[PDB]
Amino acid sequence: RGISQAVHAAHAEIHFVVQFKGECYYTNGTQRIRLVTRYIYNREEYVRYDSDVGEYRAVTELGRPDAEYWNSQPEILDRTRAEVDTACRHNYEGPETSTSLRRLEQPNVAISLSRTEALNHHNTLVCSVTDFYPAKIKVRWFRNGQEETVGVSSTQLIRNGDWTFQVLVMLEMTPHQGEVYTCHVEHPSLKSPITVEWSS
Amino acid sequence: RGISQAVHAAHAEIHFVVQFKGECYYTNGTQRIRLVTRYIYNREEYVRYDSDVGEYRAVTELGRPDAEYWNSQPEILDRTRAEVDTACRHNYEGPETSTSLRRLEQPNVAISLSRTEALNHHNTLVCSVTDFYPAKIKVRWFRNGQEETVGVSSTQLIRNGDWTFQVLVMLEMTPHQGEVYTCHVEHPSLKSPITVEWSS
Amino acid sequence: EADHVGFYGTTVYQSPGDIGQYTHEFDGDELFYVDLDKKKTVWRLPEFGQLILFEPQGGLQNIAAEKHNLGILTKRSNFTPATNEAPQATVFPKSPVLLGQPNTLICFVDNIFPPVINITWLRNSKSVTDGVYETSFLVNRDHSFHKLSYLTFIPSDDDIYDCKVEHWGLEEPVLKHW
Amino acid sequence: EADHVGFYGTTVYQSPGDIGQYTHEFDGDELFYVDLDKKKTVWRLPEFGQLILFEPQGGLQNIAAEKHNLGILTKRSNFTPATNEAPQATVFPKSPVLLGQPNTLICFVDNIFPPVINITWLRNSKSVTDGVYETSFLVNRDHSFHKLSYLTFIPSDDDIYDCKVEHWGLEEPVLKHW
Ligand SMILES: *[C@@H]1O[C@H](CO)[C@@H](O)[C@H](O)[C@H]1NC(C)=O
Ligand SMILES: *[C@@H]1O[C@H](CO)[C@@H](O)[C@H](O)[C@H]1NC(C)=O
Repeated sequence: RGISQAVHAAHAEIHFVVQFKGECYYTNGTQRIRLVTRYIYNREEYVRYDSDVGEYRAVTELGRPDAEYWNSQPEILDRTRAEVDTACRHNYEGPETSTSLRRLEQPNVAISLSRTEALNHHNTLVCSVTDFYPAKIKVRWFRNGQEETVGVSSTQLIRNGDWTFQVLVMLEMTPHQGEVYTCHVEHPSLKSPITVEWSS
Repeated sequence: RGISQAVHAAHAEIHFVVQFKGECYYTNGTQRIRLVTRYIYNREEYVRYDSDVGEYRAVTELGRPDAEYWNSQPEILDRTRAEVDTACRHNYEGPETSTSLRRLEQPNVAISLSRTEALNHHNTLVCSVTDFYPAKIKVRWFRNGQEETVGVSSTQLIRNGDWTFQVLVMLEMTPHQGEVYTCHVEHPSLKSPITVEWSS
Repeated sequence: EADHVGFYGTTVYQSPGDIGQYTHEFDGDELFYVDLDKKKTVWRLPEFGQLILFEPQGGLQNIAAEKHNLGILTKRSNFTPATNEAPQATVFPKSPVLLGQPNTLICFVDNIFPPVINITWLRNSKSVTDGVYETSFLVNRDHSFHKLSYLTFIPSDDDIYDCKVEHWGLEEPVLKHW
Repeated sequence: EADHVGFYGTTVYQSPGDIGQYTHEFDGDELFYVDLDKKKTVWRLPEFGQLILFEPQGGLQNIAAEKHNLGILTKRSNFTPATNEAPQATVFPKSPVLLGQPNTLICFVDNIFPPVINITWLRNSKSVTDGVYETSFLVNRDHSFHKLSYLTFIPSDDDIYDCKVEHWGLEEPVLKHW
């Protein structure tokens, strides 16, 4: 469980770019594992191997030869087939479980006021939940205990690139009183929901 | 409890517009009642009577005379003072309670797909909760049971003008599977939460 | 409960034309208006006019009080008139638009000063009237007004619509298409 | 659990220049890349490189397999070359911008084909480098790539920034200001 396996790129029979993509799709953990390898010439995928299909298939004319060849080379076709177990099943249950899957990053809740306005009609409160991993997170805006859903707007997920995401949730308010605005956040890395408060 | 009272507009001492505004602000029902009357000439408020202040006060020069006069006319100043009870306390506890406050309009949940796209990057589901009164409503987007908060965006409240509101909540999704998208709605007029379903 | 604000006694009056209005609202919704030229209370929600009563005289008094006050203020101001504002409209369905499904289209005109407006609907570019309804001049904090109109329709056909907004602090009527 | 997709074996190779790359990612995040000219595995998360091992040879084999395949495909295609695409960048803080508070600024360049880019930061309009970091060419479904850069800064001063994006399916470098 400490060795990360790759997906072997086959050899064809004897500004230019090529790409080889080893891709493994895990449905409900390792319950359903799917292997897809793609050979690209510039931006055109020409041949592909899919677990679901079991063999190499040409995606375009440029791939017709590699498919007919590799499928006939027992060593190749049979090495690729088992690659779903050798590399995926292995990499998932092994490496990934002791690393990516165990990573938990507690987000950082902060309510700020739109850089300079709460003007031109209806004040906008912004909650900034940043630096969390993994992506499953639940962020809700509350008003004095009551959950606020109207006037609320959330951005899509922002992938920072360093194994951390962030998300901003806006709330346009027409306020009043000793009101409290609680930004409820719920992340798997947290024991109990972190919350930030703000008042009129 | 079946007679609606008005706020009496005073008489000054002997394209042009004037407006007289009788306004009553109820904090937690009739716990704290506040009376504000305003006399407007075109778009300029010139005089005002406020419960909190207890007497007429000129807002602009045009109001200096009416304030000094009305405040000195015992009949006027004392009729206005009690107007918070005669008209507001009365109108709230009486008319309004058997009419506006008892009105309950069950909303109409409907998920549609953006008129023609789910294109140009990330499909957008729209939930349309319309024709409800009163305005307090809780509308949440769900994914297979899990409450979806990210990628969600709600409009502000839309006042139809016929004593009914509406609200649309968007969700930009990058979908997969036997996923269910449940639009949870919670309105005071409802016994138990109405819900609409949609699946991939 | 929650915040509630009643608007009880609201009166408007304009000089050339002796045009006036009187209304009552609750939480921004029009309870009723009093037909002045015919001296009767018109409830927006009829069911409401059957459980609560408002004698028109009340409204009528305030209108008189304002007629009175206008003449006095106009003088006091050394006759300064109203400066004109340009309204902004918005057209939108009251319900989910379904092909062949009857709906009501709404036009939201705001920033209306003075309470003088001709908001007009047309697929054509010439009117069509049935289901055409209007609210009274609803009051705005800034002492401007806003009015809403409706149109009762079923969506496939001639499908171009327009809300024409004529107001002189304004020029093209405001053709707001939908 | 949830959907998870591993990217294991990803190899890129370009002809004039014998420029290639090899990486591994999980759920869109770069696990590591293998330094080819010096034959060593560079983990983006060091802590990760201390609990799991990936022999470079593996990566090295695929690079060779692709060098091989390129020469064969290029011929097969009767030498059709890569058509150029114009990248779009986006600059944004990794954290809440606080006056005087150290932060890292991120530039998100997408639609990168080929994996050839010079993305460059400057307040000036001449470079400044410390905290300047870059990710490998991250793979896109459409077989285009995307790269991110960072800048480590504290916000009051000289405060104008710019991410300069030089790529020949492109012209002004792309000065994306923040
Ligand atoms: C796969 O999903 C099923 C149903 O959700 C669950 O019972 C099972 O434990 C899951 N397997 C893993 C490894 O999580
Ligand atoms: C006023 O508010 C208090 C506290 O919320 C509550 O106890 C009381 O019953 C309220 N009054 C009414 C009429 O709702």
